[PDB]
Amino acid sequence: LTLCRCGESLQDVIDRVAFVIPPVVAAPPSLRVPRPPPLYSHRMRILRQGLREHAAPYFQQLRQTTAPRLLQFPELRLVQFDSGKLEALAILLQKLKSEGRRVLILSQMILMLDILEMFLNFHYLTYVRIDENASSEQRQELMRSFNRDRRIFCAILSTHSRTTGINLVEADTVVFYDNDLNPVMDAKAQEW
Amino acid sequence: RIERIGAHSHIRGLGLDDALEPRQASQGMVGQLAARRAAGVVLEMIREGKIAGRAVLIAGQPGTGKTAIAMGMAQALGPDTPFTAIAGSEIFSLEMSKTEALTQAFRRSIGVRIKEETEIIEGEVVEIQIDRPAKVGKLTLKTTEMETIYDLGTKMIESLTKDKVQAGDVITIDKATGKISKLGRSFTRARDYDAMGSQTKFVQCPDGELQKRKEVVHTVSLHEIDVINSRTQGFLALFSGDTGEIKSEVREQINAKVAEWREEGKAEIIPGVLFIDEVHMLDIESFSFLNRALESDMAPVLIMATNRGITRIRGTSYQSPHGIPIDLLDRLLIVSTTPYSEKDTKQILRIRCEEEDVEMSEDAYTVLTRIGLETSLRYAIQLITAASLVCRKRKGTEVQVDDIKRVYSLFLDESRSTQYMKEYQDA
Amino acid sequence: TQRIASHSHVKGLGLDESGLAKQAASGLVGQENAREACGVIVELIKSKKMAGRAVLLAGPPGTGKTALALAIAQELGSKVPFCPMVGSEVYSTEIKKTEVLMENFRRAIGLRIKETKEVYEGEVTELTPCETENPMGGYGKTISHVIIGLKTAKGTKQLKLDPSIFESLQKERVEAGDVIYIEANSGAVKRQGRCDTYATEFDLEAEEYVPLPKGDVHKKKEIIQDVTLHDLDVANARPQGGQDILSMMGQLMKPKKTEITDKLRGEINKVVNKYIDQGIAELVPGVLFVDEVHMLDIECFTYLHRALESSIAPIVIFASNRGNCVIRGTEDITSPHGIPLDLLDRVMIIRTMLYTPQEMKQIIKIRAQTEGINISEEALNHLGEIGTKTTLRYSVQLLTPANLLAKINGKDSIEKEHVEEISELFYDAKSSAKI
Amino acid sequence: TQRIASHSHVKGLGLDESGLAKQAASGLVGQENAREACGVIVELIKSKKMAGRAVLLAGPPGTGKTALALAIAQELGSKVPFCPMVGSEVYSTEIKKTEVLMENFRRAIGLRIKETKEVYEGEVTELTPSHVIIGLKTAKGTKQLKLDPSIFESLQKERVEAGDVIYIAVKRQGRCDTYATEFDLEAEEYVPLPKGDVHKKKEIIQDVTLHDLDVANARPQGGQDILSMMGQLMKPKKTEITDKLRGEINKVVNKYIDQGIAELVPGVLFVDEVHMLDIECFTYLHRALESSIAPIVIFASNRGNCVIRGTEDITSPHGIPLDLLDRVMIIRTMLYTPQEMKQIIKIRAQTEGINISEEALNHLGEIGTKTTLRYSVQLLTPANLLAKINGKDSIEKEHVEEISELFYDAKSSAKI
Amino acid sequence: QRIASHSHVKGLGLDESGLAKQAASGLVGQENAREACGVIVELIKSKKMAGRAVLLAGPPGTGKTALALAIAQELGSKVPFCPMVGSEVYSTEIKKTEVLMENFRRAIGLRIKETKEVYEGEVTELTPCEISHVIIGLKTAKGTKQLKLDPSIFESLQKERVEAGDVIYIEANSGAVKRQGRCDTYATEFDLEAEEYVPLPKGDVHKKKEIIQDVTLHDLDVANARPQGGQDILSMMGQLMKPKKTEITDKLRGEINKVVNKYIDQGIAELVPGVLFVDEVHMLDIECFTYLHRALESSIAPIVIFASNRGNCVIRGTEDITSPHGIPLDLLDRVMIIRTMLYTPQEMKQIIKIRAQTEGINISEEALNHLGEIGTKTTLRYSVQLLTPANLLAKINGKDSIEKEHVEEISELFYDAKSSAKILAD
Ligand SMILES: Nc1ncnc2c1ncn2[C@@H]1O[C@H](COP(=O)(O)OP(=O)(O)O)[C@@H](O)[C@H]1O
Ligand SMILES: Nc1ncnc2c1ncn2[C@@H]1O[C@H](COP(=O)(O)OP(=O)(O)O)[C@@H](O)[C@H]1O
Ligand SMILES: Nc1ncnc2c1ncn2[C@@H]1O[C@H](COP(=O)(O)OP(=O)(O)O)[C@@H](O)[C@H]1O
Ligand SMILES: Nc1ncnc2c1ncn2[C@@H]1O[C@H](COP(=O)(O)OP(=O)(O)O)[C@@H](O)[C@H]1O
Repeated sequence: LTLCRCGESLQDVIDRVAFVIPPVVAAPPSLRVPRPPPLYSHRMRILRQGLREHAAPYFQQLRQTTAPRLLQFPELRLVQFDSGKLEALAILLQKLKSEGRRVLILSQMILMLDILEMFLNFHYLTYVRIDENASSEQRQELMRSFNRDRRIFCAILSTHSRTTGINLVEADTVVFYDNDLNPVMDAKAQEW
Repeated sequence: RIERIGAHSHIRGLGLDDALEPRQASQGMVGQLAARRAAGVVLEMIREGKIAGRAVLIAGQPGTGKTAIAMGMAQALGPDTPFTAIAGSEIFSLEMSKTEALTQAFRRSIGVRIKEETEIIEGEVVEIQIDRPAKVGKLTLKTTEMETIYDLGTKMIESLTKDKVQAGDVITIDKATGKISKLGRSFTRARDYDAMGSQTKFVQCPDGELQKRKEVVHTVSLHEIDVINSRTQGFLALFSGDTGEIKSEVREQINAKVAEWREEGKAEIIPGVLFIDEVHMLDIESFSFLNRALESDMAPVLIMATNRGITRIRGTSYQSPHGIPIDLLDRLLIVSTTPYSEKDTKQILRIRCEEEDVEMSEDAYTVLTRIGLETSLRYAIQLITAASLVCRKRKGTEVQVDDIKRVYSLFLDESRSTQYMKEYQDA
Repeated sequence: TQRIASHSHVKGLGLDESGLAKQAASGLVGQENAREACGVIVELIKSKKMAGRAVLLAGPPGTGKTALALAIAQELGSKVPFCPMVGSEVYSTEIKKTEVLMENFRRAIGLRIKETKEVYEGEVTELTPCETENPMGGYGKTISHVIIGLKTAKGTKQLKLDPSIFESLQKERVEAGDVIYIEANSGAVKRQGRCDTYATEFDLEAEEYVPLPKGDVHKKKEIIQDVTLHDLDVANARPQGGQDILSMMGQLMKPKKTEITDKLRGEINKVVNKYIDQGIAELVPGVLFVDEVHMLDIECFTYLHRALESSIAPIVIFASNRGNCVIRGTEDITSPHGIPLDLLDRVMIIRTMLYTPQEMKQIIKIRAQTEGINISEEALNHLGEIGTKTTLRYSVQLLTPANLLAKINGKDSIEKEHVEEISELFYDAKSSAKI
Repeated sequence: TQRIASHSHVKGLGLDESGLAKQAASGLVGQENAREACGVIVELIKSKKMAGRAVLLAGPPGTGKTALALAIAQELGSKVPFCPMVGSEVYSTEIKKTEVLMENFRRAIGLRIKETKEVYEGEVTELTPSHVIIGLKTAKGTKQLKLDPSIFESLQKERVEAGDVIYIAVKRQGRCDTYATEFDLEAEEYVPLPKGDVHKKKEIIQDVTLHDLDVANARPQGGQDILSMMGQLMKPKKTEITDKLRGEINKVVNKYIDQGIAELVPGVLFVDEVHMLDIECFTYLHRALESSIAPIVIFASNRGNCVIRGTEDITSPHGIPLDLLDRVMIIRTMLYTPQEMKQIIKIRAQTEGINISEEALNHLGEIGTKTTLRYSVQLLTPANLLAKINGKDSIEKEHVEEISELFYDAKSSAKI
Repeated sequence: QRIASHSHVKGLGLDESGLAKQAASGLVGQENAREACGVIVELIKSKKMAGRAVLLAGPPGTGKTALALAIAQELGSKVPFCPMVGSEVYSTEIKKTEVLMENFRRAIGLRIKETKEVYEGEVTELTPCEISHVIIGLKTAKGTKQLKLDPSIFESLQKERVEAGDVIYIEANSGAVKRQGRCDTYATEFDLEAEEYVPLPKGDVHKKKEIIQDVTLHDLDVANARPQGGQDILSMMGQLMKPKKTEITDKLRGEINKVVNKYIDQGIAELVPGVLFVDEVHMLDIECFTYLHRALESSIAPIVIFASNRGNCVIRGTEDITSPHGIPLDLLDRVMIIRTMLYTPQEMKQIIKIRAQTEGINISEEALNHLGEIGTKTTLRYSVQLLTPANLLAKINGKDSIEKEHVEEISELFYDAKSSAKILAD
């Protein structure tokens, strides 16, 4: 029969085991290895025969080998929870998608662009990022791919490039995530 | 639905008022206003959970309702809060030390409600056209207010092939992992196949096409340590008691990550209760451990019951009240249960009869209350059952005096057993 | 092989329709009040309304406590389970005492689980009637239905099954002429094997040819399986299916009987209730006869008088033979019947008086009858007299040896001389005490 | 909020610049000589020069020896490990008792090691194979790594579009590449392309204890040979041998130290309830304390002259034999006075979040000096709940009176 | 040689007529116990009786263990002799009765007579034909030939990584192993391969010799207590409990006895019952004595020698029953008791001189007298222990032999049980 393995009402056991895995081994080393400068042929042959015998039943595969955990990466939730700006952005994007309007996210730091990328991936919102690294023609190609493609929801810009290549707008919704208050940057930014 | 009424089934909560004022008879309890008010206030403290490591000792003569008030508190606490009931002799395991069993029992009555944001797409599969090469596929989900077609990927197509999903099936696909979860069907299957007959489930939510922030609160106890001690944990979480895991890197690390989750809003701690019935059976080492284990922040509320006065502590020679060392006994506060009077006994017997669905005359109630005040209460309930059975056999409607008096001679009490025991059967 | 046991004459409490007691009570004689109490408690059990109730069969040795216990057990019938246990069995070196007690309690509880499955079988004649391509799309070649010509011993019946099953058909070697095991709802095909009609004597192969099915193609097989709650506990305890469990060294130690309360209670109880209220199973609480209860440690009684408090605990029939004795595991703590005074308050004591010499004679005679050996009046009187002198169980043991002595001496019936000679060849402990 | 504990009110010894024990500070109150001795002990610990020393905080019940040791731990800091232990913890059914105490001594010691880990991250562009020439692509550039066969992945780990992060000794399939536009609905979830360079070395200053390395080298779980997986397949256990305990471990730790790779961090081991240990534990502690590698141990005994467990024949002071009781310094804590009792009650009420009136505080102090201080401490919360139910924000004398009437102390229950 | 406590005991010291000499073969005095030992040793050599028991009872330091070692030496290594101690029975993974039965089985030995022959051959000549028939070449330092083998041997051979120019041993009945190199691997100048090479073997290509392997029934039991390896059942890892909990007697030990009897009737095996010397018998529990007085009654039990140092006392596990020699009257009876008497001062001095001669220490006349006096004062063992440091100090001081000064100084330096107890009253 099927059991819950815990106090929760109903949930997939796989999800149960995957949710709660805080601890990783403190300091697991490799196995010990005797080092006799001479290695007698008898013992080495016996060990090779044993290894061959143990490798023969490979049809099991040990079900992924159940290898230990040694990384414990941080949860993706923390990207949003770490900043209220990202929670407000999540609420705004959910509202806009319920309304069907695309969104144009404007940020100043490329690291903030990567943060926004991870955030949208946490929210599964398809996006197209246009930054300074991409050449003018590459920026125009990215903008063309964003345009006429209703499957792309968000567009992320750096606000530091010229951005004179953009031609058409999709939903007429912009979100100024960051404010610079710089002499020339903000002016031309808001202008275009 | 088929679960027989036990010895403590008559009680179904701790009768209390808005101001915590105890009542004469309510929720299956009778009399004992002091201990019942103590139970109510300790239950309020439990449901508060602001303080940790509090202990209460329920003392009194046998038959005073210690286990009764314990089960009443357990019931009044209700679900969503763990209540680990255990006997003093259960900590003695041949695969785990006493201290380890006590740690397991303490961490077992502590819960963490883990919040998880989910994004599930649901609807009616109008078209599941899949092009198998032996790669391409499209799913047409339909709702009561909108429709949408989704181009399926190779892995998604394979997953759909795993869990057979025919047209008209109500499914809830998780956009995070793509797990196929079928809930039912919206209509029959062509009315022509001479097989596969079932019932039709209601239509899906109108906005079920894409649920954005479906919040599911996964509740799990701090016994999750079993998930880490070994690569294969189900064996330990289900049957295997040989869980002598390493205390370091497991207890401390799990507690640290639980604190991190509480600080980051992922989960919230809900301390439960640990009820050790007949705690006097614990060895002095177990009491010494409870002395220190009761000081941790994750310590649940430790309710204990003792049916003795001055008695020797197990594992030593010297005696202490309630069989508990002076240290732990002084740490906790004791709730004494006063014996029940004749009226309370009669009312408890009547409540039990109502629970057993048995009826008896007034003279029967009187004589049975007399017998119970003389011998005991539990013996009075045994006589209730025996007389009800004798009446059923006699084809009567209610139990009269002639049935209780008959079963009184048919079944003997320990007081009369020891009287007839003068035949020196053995020693 | 009849293999007559020690005391098999007992067949039931033998109570009259009114519930009173009689002499010829289906093998067991005497013990009127005790047999009436046994009838009351067996009526209770049959009612299946109360749980966690215990009864104590206190009485001096030789009163036939185990006899009346087996009598009430037989009266209950093989329908409800009856798990006999002795206090010594609780002492286990691999599993704690309280968990053994809980496992025994679970065993005492029964559960009948029904299972009805509509399955179709018979020799297959596969054929796909060509149908126009999907009318919603373009043209081409499709299959809207797949007809399978299941032929059974009674006749033939073609089934126009769903076309999606065609994958299963091709998966297994389902060729025209073999027996397939179809499922109504699931639809999965499980080929049983070719028909024996094609099993030519010159073809060397086994497990591949099976006889034709007898009966209609559509068969609604109704099967009932009675398994105690402990069986389900054990089944859900250990794993099955891959996971490198085939190892010998690190896995052959199957005795992991250690069990936790979370799995025992909780999920198992909930699924049992779901099967009950849904109509898939019927709960059948049995009885747990625990003889030599005085042999249990105080750590066992302290858990018993807590498990009996549970609503799921079954009926327990304790049978203590000792008198006032120190509780095991305690420091000179004398209590009646070797049981703590706290547990005796939760058990109904059924007192059993000593058998009257006439009852001794009746028991000896009925045991001789069960054994199948005739005994003369004088021999029976001498047996009764010696059973009155010493323990009664000594006399019943003098029947078979006296019977063999008589048969070897050339006579059939057991004469007084035979029992007299056996009493000198074999004697009891009371006489052996003369060291 | 964080739920209150029994000793969450103590924040430290609260001593002056010269060690003078103030009447009340840092949550503690009274026990000036004891807190000065504890200041000297924490100075010893910070010295990191002596090894194997121990102290016994023997005193009457309720004096706060446990709270005192916890305040000591807090004052020392989180860096230096502080391992709490109960006397009953030594009794185990799978590991030898003296060996339990040994592993406790070991875990009590800390070790801060520095290591540089090379991490390989990026979307897998090529997965052609023993040695596998994998191709990782990132925002910076692409590199074809000549990775070893031991890292060859068994699970899906798609040859293309799979985001993988590897470090030298296991691989983690972070997520699928950002191809969310290729399909409208796919089971796989996506993450952005890693912006960091493929090959990067980061120095992590990880803090671990010596017992971690001990138990890890005891039953390692690394490597890839099938024999390893079969060994660690089931039934982990304990009882590391002494040859592996000492010897290789100490040598490698000293190597890391003298080479600047690691830094030793001596810790503390608080063996509470030492009064109920067997004579074998004491006999092993004799040689444990007499070791140049044993850490500082703080004992907290409560019994007086009683029979030592395991012998049930001979009695000794504090339930500890004289030969051992002399090896450990004695800290004599005195009982609190009614004034100090009321002061600590007020401190706990302030920490516990309970407002108590003057008359209520006086009644609590009286009940404390009469029955027990901890009894009144326990009665604190019930009185607050009673006040809440009655609608009173602050506790009054009547509330504590009713509470005491409901709950009977141990002494009163014994009188009955 | 690392002289031990019982090295000078190289025999029992009986003459041709059977009488015990006053001092011979390292033993001194104790004529009655030596005669009993020389009688029981002949009893053992008879190989006809079974389960007969002996008890070397006597005060401490009387040489009961010395007499046991003398019996063992006189018997010779051809028969098993299991030195056993009572404390050894208290095993944690095997029950005491089972450990005792395993020791009893070890005390029985059998010699397996077998004539094995080899078919060493060259691998370079490997030329199979049909996988159904294979031929291998023979090239040794004394001859060259060729053999014809069953394809099963070819399979077992190719299983090994054979290479041209290797020396392979092929047994006529079963088995095969590889020896790499025959003065050709180092010739090509290719580096090592984690293994050592060997030149071509001398002698004829086909060799035959008589084999006699001394194996005991316990070895057979241990070998049959496992699957023997081979297929996937060969799974073997660390912590394997080779000394398994127990092994049934009727279906496992009985089969071993049956096969041994069969091979003995066939003349292939020869039984040689040994001796089981259980020292410190008083340490065994009463539940051990009760099974011991019954197991030694079986038709297969070997001769068991006992030695109880302490006299009458409470039996182990009883705490109330007291019997002489710490052995219950049940087991005490049926066991031939050999009383050992105390040594006289002259016998003590003679034993000291023999110990000095054996260990190489040289003592003077007055030194020997003083050492014997110190011995008879407290015990002979104290003098035996002081003998070594006496010569050690003598060497340190530049003296070759021991003198009165050195013995007196070393006696004052150290202390004995009597002296220690005398000063322990402080
Ligand atoms: N207040 C009460 N109301 C109803 N039944 C009670 C009460 N107190 C005791 N009993 C009955 O007395 C018997 C034993 O008393 P219990 O409730 O276990 O208290 P204790 O633990 O002191 O024995 C039980 O069968 C229980 O039903
Ligand atoms: N009333 C009876 N009628 C016939 N035989 C009886 C009766 N009572 C006891 N016996 C006999 O007594 C023997 C054992 O009785 P048992 O149930 O073991 O009592 P106890 O367990 O107290 O010794 C049985 O073999 C049975 O034949
Ligand atoms: N010096 C102190 N200052 C403040 N509170 C104290 C002090 N000493 C003890 N306490 C209090 O007394 C209670 C019990 O002290 P504890 O450490 O358990 O004493 P012991 O160590 O003797 O058991 C603690 O909850 C703590 O609040
Ligand atoms: N007959 C003897 N001749 C010479 N040396 C002896 C003789 N008997 C005993 N010894 C010596 O005395 C010592 C006594 O040792 P041991 O036999 O163990 O004494 P016990 O009689 O207590 O077993 C032995 O080391 C042995 O060398």
